[PDB]
Amino acid sequence: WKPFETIILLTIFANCVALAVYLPMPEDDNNSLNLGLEKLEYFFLTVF
Amino acid sequence: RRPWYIQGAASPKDMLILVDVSGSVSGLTLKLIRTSVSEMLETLSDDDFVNVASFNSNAQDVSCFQHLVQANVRNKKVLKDAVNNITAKGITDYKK
Repeated sequence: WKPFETIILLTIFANCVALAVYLPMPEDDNNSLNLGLEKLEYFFLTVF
Repeated sequence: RRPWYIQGAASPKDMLILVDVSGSVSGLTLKLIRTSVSEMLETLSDDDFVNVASFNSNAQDVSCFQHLVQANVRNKKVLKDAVNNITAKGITDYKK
């Protein structure tokens, strides 16, 4: 009943922006930013 | 591009073409890199030495040569025929 409808929502909006900056590269290539987002995905999964 | 011009315009060289065959260069840019290497080798006389390595998270030579060869007709032909076989896959690592 606390402002919980503004933190998990804020986290979902911060996580839908961590999917737009992902850059898909042809047939198994990767830069640094994608390797960082792969980590941040663990944080997001654990918070959810 | 004539032999006499290229030989009178610069002293002999030890070129080492270094192709990036990682995944990002796949598609059109690889079709262009093949033609570019094959047109670059065409500017080498018999006093120049050349070898075409490639790298994608792991660097290695592209043919059965392993060192610098003398860039005559047959060696250039083998390097040309070995460049046209490369494919793009992997991660880019410039240090190796």
